[PDB]
Amino acid sequence: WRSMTVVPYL
Amino acid sequence: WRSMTVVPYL
Amino acid sequence: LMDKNELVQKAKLAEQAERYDDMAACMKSVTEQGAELSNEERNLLSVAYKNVVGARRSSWRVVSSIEQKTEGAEKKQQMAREYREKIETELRDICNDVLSLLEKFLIPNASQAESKVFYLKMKGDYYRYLAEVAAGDDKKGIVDQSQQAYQEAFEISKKEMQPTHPIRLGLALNFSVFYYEILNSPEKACSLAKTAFDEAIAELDTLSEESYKDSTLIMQLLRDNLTLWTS
Amino acid sequence: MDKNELVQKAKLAEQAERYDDMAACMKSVTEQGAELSNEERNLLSVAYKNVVGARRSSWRVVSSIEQKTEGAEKKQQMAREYREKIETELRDICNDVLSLLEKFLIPNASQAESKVFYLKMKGDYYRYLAEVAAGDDKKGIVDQSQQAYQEAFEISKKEMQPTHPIRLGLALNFSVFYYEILNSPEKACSLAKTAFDEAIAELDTLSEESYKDSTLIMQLLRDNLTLWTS
Repeated sequence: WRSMTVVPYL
Repeated sequence: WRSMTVVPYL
Repeated sequence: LMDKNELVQKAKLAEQAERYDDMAACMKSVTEQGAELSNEERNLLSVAYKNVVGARRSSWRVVSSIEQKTEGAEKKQQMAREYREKIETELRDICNDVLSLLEKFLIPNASQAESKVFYLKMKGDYYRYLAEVAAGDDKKGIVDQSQQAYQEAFEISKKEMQPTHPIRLGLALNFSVFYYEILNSPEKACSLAKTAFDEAIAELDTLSEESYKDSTLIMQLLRDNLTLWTS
Repeated sequence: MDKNELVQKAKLAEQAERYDDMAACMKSVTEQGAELSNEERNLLSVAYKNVVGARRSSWRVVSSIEQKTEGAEKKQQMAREYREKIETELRDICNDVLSLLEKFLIPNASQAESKVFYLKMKGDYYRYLAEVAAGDDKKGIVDQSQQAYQEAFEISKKEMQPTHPIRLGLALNFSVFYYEILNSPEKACSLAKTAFDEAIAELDTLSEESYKDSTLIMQLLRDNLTLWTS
């Protein structure tokens, strides 16, 4: 299991 | 669902 | 990039990176070498082109169903049509790519019978893929070409193989699907799947320590397409 | 072409999961100069991150094989050259995106929601380059990712509420930058933990369209927290 990241998704 | 198929990986 | 064993090393690695266009390009270069392929080199070339074409197949089903659900909206449907046409030439060029390997290299070498059946079911498959997409003028011939590939492999397989060989039950499964999904004959499709199945349980003495998992898997998909087709 | 049709085609490529097509559309809309919608924003994010994220996943698999292969010279020289091909593809994707942001996206970002969003994107795509950079060029790529994050961070602490999905997105990604690129778990967890607790302190300020997106990020904040402290 890795570090999790996003991109808001509006 | 749908019809199943294989190129059977052996 | 002329070393045969090195191209099989690259393809085996492209597969782990899930780069199936890269992996297809290696195993096509391996095949064109006149060769006659190992049974692992056959497997790598199957998964490659299966994943390559299978992606275009999945996109095609998504855009083709949007274009049908778009009846009445002139500009969304003209756009879904133009994208479906774009995807279909990609699918078509992949399939003509594979069927050119099978006629010039794979079917023509083929010492054994295990391999001959494998590559002529593969010919039947990739003409089916073309029939899944063919319309009008050229469809009739594209369906006939897939059925003559399947029927040759079906006859060789009844003769030279046990009813449990994953290659003979894999042909039955795909052949039954051709009858159901391409020729619209569901009764033959289920007679073929059920016969392959009942012939395989009948002679479960002939299961291998190596293949019992893989043929038991296909026997379940025979009876799952069966259960699906009867509702 | 024209903007209203390219977003329709790109929106079609997305459902067809052909993300290279969807990305080429959203680069053409961007290269028209005008600032992008809040819907045109999401599409160009989704496109390239799917495009780049594939190269990222391939790279990690091939780089882990190249390390496990020590001792067989011909098997390792073979894994090395493919990794470079894969990462060269990755480098061109990131330079493609960061050139859109410096010439079109950041300068025409009118408001603060966009200025923060597009500068977090800059930090991300420099971090993607830092994930892979070696030689003597890592040092410069890393601080430029941090100067993008830290600028966007300051505008966000100033101009946005602790629940805004774009401000919690910057905390989550910056917190990850500190952990996986700067080997500073303590700034990384202090930053994520504060972002989390300041956002719960004010659940009054969740909107009807963003509470789904804001609570999701808050959950990934405390998973990066729970992962990082065990």
